[PDB]
Amino acid sequence: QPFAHLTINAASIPSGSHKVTLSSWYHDRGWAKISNMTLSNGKLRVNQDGFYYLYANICFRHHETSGSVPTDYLQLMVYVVKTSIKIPSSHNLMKGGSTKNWSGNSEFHFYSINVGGFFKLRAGEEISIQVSNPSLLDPDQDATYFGAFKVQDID
Amino acid sequence: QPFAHLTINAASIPSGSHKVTLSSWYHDRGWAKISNMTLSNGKLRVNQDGFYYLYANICFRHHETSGSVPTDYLQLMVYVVKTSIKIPSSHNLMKGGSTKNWSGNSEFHFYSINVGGFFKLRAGEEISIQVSNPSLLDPDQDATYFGAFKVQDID
Amino acid sequence: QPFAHLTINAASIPSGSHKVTLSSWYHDRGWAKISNMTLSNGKLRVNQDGFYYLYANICFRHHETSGSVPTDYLQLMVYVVKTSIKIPSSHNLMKGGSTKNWSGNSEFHFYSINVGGFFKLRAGEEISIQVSNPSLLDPDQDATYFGAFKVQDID
Repeated sequence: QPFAHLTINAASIPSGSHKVTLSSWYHDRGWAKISNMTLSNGKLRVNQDGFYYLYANICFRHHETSGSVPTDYLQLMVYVVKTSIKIPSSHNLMKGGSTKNWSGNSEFHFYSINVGGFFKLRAGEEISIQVSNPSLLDPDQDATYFGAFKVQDID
Repeated sequence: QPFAHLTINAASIPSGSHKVTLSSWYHDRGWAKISNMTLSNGKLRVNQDGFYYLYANICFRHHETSGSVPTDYLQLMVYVVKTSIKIPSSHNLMKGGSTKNWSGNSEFHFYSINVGGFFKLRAGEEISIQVSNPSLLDPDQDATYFGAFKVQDID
Repeated sequence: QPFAHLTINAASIPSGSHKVTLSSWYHDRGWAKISNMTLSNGKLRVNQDGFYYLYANICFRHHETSGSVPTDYLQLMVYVVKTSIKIPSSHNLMKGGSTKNWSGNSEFHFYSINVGGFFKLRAGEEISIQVSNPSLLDPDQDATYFGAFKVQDID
């Protein structure tokens, strides 16, 4: 059946704090795997109609070593958006995150966000991840990832 | 099969820090959907025996614009409860949240909670959502919601 | 079909700001259930090949009355590690948590982490839960737990 568990590809990540779309994932190394669905530039396309469970885990971390956060109070957000090739429309399925104060002398800072839900998806619909502060992302495969798996055929 | 994904219905929502129940959800608009189960005043009633995966996502936001938090350090909590007929006692299945300090001249504030789990549910049982500070809820369907779906037939 | 939903057993728990493995769980009392898979010292061992959805929920809490906090900035982390019989070496599957400041003041402090994912598991593999500051764990079964359940046969 259709499913996917993609892990962050640190090698490519735009610096900044702007809400961006992460488009570098692995589908073969470690826990990364993908059956049926295809991965097109960080976009997880659906090739089979059905009701899937979509989930994402995003880890953020700051180490004084890397320098200092670009702002005392910052927004650590994750957005699970859905697009389509058949239609240029865009939609948010899930949102999660929180504003966190990483100002000070605390040597280390960390914060993760989880999010999931049951959704109805049509072949052609694409799923992508949007986050803020992508420079603060934890690159480990067990820290940052998102995926999906079909539960039952569509009505 | 049986499943459900319900999105918060802001129009019908009170206030106060005390832990209240959310009885206003959609089941037809946008991602809101429901199959088999029934939506009775925020009480998702089961209509079939089996193992369901129960999940919920509650977003919270605030801006000093509205003065300051009720109590400097406030508690943002979500409780997934199941009220059964074979003995009408409110039972807690899952709990998540945290204490945050949004008081004082502050910027915008946001924080989300996600909870989920595998459970055994007998036809007739009802699932509801209880939260504190419901006045700080995020109305968007991609921020506040909850649901469930059948995984495998029961023993 | 295989599946499990383990709740914390507050009975046997040490104390210390170090990453330790939790080896005390229930599989009968309340929501605690386990099918096929076995529970051996907090090590959920798989007895059937396949794709399972692994998840966990950990609640942390502290009240000023219980004394004083280990420091200022403490790490509340959770780890869903997998150990192979072929090689007891530890592999992280999922990670979550955050660095929280519970010093200074405030009556109560609470914070939960949630993490979930879809994984490929071979029979004889063991899934365990590691956390930091286990002395701050919330003993209630709806506040601390972790489970697993098969979604589809393996390739």
